[PDB]
Amino acid sequence: ENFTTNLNQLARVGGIDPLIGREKELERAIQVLCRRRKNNPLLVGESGVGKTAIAEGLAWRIVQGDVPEVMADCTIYSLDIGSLLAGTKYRGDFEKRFKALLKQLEQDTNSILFIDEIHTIIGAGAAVDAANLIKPLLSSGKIRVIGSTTYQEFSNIFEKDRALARRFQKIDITEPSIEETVQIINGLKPKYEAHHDVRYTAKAVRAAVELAVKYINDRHLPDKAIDVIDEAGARARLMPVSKRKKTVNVADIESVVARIARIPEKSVSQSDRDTLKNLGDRLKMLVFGQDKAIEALTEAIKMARAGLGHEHKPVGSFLFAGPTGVGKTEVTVQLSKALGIELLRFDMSEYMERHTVSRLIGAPPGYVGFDQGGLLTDAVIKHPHAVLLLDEIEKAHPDVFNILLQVMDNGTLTDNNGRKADFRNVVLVMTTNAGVRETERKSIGLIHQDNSTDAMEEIKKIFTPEFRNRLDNIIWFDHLSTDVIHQVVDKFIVELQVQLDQKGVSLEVSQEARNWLAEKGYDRAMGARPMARVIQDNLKKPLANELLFGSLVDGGQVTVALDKEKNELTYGFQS
Amino acid sequence: TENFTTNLNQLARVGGIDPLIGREKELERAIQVLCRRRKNNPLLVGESGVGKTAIAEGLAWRIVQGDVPEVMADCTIYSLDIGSLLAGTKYRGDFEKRFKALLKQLEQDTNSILFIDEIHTIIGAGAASGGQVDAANLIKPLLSSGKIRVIGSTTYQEFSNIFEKDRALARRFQKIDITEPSIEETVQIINGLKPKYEAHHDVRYTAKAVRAAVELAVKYINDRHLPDKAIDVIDEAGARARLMPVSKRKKTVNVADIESVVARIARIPEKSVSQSDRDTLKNLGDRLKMLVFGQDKAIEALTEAIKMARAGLGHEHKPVGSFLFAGPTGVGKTEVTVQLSKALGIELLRFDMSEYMERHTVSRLIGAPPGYVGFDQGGLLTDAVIKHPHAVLLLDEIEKAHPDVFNILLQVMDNGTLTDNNGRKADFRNVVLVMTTNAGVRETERKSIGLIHQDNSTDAMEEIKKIFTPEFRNRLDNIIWFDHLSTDVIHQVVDKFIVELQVQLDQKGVSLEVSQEARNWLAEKGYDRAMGARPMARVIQDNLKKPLANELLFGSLVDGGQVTVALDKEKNELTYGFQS
Amino acid sequence: EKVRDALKPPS
Ligand SMILES: Nc1ncnc2c1ncn2[C@@H]1O[C@H](COP(=O)(O)OP(=O)(O)OP(O)(O)=S)[C@@H](O)[C@H]1O
Ligand SMILES: Nc1ncnc2c1ncn2[C@@H]1O[C@H](COP(=O)(O)OP(=O)(O)O)[C@@H](O)[C@H]1O
Ligand SMILES: Nc1ncnc2c1ncn2[C@@H]1O[C@H](COP(=O)(O)OP(=O)(O)O)[C@@H](O)[C@H]1O
Ligand SMILES: Nc1ncnc2c1ncn2[C@@H]1O[C@H](COP(=O)(O)OP(=O)(O)O)[C@@H](O)[C@H]1O
Repeated sequence: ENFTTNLNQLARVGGIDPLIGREKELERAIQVLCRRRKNNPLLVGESGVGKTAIAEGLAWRIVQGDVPEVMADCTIYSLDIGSLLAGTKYRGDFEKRFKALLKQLEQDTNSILFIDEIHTIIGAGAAVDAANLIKPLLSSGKIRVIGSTTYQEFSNIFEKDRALARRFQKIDITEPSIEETVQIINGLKPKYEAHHDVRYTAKAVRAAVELAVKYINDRHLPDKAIDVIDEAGARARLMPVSKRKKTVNVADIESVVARIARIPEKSVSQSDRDTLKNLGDRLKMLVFGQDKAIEALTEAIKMARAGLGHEHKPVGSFLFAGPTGVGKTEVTVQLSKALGIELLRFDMSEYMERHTVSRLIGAPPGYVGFDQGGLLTDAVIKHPHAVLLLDEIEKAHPDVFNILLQVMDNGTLTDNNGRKADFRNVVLVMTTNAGVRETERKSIGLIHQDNSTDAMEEIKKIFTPEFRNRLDNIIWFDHLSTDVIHQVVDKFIVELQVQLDQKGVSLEVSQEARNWLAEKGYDRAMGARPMARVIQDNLKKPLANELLFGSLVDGGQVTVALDKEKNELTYGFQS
Repeated sequence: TENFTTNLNQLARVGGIDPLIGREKELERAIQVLCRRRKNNPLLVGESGVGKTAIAEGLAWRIVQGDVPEVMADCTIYSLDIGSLLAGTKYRGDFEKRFKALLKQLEQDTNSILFIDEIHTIIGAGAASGGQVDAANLIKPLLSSGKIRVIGSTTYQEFSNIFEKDRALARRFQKIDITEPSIEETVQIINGLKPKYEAHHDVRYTAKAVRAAVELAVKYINDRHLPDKAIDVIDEAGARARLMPVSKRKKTVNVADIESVVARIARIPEKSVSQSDRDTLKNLGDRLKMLVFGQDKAIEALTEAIKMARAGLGHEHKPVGSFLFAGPTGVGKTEVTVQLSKALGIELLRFDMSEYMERHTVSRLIGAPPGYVGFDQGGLLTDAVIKHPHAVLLLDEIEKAHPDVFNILLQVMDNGTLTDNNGRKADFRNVVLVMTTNAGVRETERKSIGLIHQDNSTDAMEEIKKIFTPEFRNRLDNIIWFDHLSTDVIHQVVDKFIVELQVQLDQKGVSLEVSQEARNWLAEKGYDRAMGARPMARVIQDNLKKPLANELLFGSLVDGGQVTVALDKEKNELTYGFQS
Repeated sequence: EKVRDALKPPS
């Protein structure tokens, strides 16, 4: 009895919060507990769902007396695994303690042993135990045992074995709905408020549940809700030393979630109106190229968030096309950086093999637990509120395109694992380099002919006609201009200047050098991708060599220019 | 021995061990083996929950009551617990000390018998780490010499793989196949067990309910076997009767209660199991006829097949009905299916057969995910029918389907049960089967390539005969043709769409006065011979809802409705009235 | 699992 703690006695003295909800799940446990055989119940639920608390609720019902007379005199106990494994150091010493407790429980009838995290004690698992004594107590039917096990590790421990599954009844314990969860907070509000004497507004508690699931995406919302609430209350209790701000507002809860999320407060805060209003301004600040596309794309985002009365379909389905590395990927990453979401990257070129298609929605080789599962489907579940970047969509197998249609139309994807993804919030973007390839090729003729083709016709050849109708608007990048590329060179050198600033050496670049580096580095076929290679090997190699051994060890004071006749850069350094 | 072995004979005196009903053949074979000079160790090999442990425990119960031969009298059965024997050893010889001590006790008593349930475990190292001194090896000399008698219960799969590998230990044991007796013998078994269960819940089980439980369990609870499944539903029924009623309520377990319990186990809506659907069946034909116009011969065929299956005239092993819909697109093929599902209340499973065109993709419908991956997945078709026993399976563009798919349906229609590669048995005899193809419409609609127009009345059937194998067509109940919608029925279709919009507008308060002449013009544009009524969706919404809807949100008239519509000859447009 | 044990008398 020393190892275990009587929950029934605990309720009499208090300290158990009144359970709210889960009336059907709680009633189910009592029904199975009254069975002649297989009375032992199981609670298959994820961490934070509230599977441990529902068992506590049963003890409260017994003390309250709102149960049949059979269970009115019954008692419940909670097995402490830590107490049993405290200092034994040998497997089998633990078992002796378990046997002694079973005899103590067996003498008195109407005793229930609530084994929390039953999966740990039974089964070999992955990351110890014997599991020899759990089987006889189940087959003997003397004392009922309530076992809480997660969905994961239950299929590999209970379904694999007949003895444990046969004596245990499975109770699906799903996460509560948003409406149900906010009601629970109201039930628990008097206990938390009494601790620090602060009053919570209805808006803040409702916002906490809604925002927590959207941003945290780590554990289930019931546990997350109580954490942010208690954290905000504790923070509010001691945040101002001089001022006792007994009142609470949405401002306080926003900062608390930002700290654990480690994301800027502005993004975490429910400032969707503010962020959407300045979405273009923030994006345009860092990147000043392709303003025409930004204006069309920025407006498409604001209207997309509204949904036009249709929300089941994915909010974002914009497709981008044009020359490679001319801003197709910069806008996507900068869009995520401004929003603060975690950008995901997948190259369809890599997934151009039928075996690779299976990798996206599962694992061809045998895996244990299917933890890796699909390369993309699992990532979507990990971060549903994040943008999905696809590269070289043109070079993909035909079957892959069929799967894409289901995402935009059906709004959900089913794979071998069976996990569901809420594509409503999910956004999608793609980049197509096929269009630039068509203009690069030369016709089979004595005199070449204009290869410029309408962007719409090019897509029809490589993409099915059943996709452009479901899309919002097509954005195409034709080519950069001299004024845009020239300005970009100035921005890129700043990174080198910032890098040199910490080292303690200054740098000076002539305007003529900047103009010359732009024409060579920029390529129509390859966009701005070779510009980084051209500019880096040109500037980095001479400066790096001199900086180590030479006059530029300390001081800097460099000068760069190019002779007109030579048309080649010249580097000057001052000690 | 003090706590590892529980004397079943002593336990039976007090109770615990439930009476064994009708296992004379099994017990007779066991008593004969126990009487052998050597290797007198019976083995009970059978599927899960088929009374393997009841025979051993029941033998102790029968011995106490004197229902065994005189040679077997004065015999005590001991139920060894392997887990208790392997718990607390923590030393080089703790396991052997206690295990050998048990054998000494058995050797002392000539009549003592050891009952080791789940005997496959002894082959596994009991207390041997990197050694072969196991429980099985220790008892091998004693079993061969007849010193001790051992009774073991293990599943066929465990017996085949875990057991029988060591031919030494297998030789001593004599396999006794324990199979489920019958659907009817289980009722007798529950009658013998009914008093114990009745006393626990303080309720009385009706004779009809006990029979219903077994019968209802077989139809839906197919994962487990007959004895355990029937008892489990009975146990759950009493418990619900204990908790659901507060007090002074019917104690007797009604037949309806059994249907509720089996429904939750099978996750069935609980409406299909009951036979209270007679009211809906009465006017099912007329109700469905008004919902979808034309092709009356299709609704009557569907209702007649369902009506006969619910009247005891349904096929014993085949599904409720197998039908093929051959007609133009958008002629109500999918309408009779969905409307039937909604009225009946069962689900409408739909599978696109265009996806399953190549041979590599046929395995998906009747196979788990590629390789050996995925948990509760199975065949795409198998998990849907298993999940929903009563449903309406719909297959579109079946002709496009690979030939291998038709071979799968042959056993479905002929036998009514489908077995997945995994090994599970999917029994779907309640689901109606409907397929939709456009094979014949192409031949009939197109005219002959010649000066003379040849007769195409029989051309449609000819395509189906060649496109579908005779074996496939023979299993089908009937082939129903959806005929092109005549002008008379076309008027009804526009009436349904416009009336539907009127109902939506009625809650908002808006009213419409569309003219009958406008209906005719809408019908020509909305209905196409090639596309059927699929384009008709846009015509009603775009011509009527879109102009008025835009005005409602922001227009000359914000609200008040009282709109009217009339055909315009010059503009071929619909009039919009705006009276506040 | 099999481990030897060394004892000690009280005195
Ligand atoms: N009706 C309720 N439903 C769910 N949780 C509730 C409810 N009422 C209170 N809670 C609280 O919500 C939290 C639920 O935690 P649980 O999900 O039971 O944790 P757990 O799954 O045992 O955690 P582990 O040990 O990490 S797997 C506790 O703080 C409960 O007291
Ligand atoms: N508008 C722009 N302003 C500045 N640099 C740009 C702009 N658009 C694209 N770039 C540059 O294009 C390059 C793209 O590189 P990379 O991501 O490897 O291209 P890709 O995605 O086509 O393989 C980066 O140097 C990026 O900064
Ligand atoms: N003839 C019978 N008389 C009484 N109970 C029976 C009989 N046949 C089967 N049972 C029931 O079958 C169950 C025993 O199943 P069992 O063989 O122990 O399953 P498993 O093989 O999964 O361990 C008990 O509910 C028992 O009462
Ligand atoms: N006979 C009919 N009466 C009323 N609506 C019909 C009829 N035939 C087709 N429709 C309508 O056609 C729409 C789209 O085509 P669908 O019915 O799916 O075609 P099909 O019946 O050929 O599968 C459905 O929303 C349905 O209401």
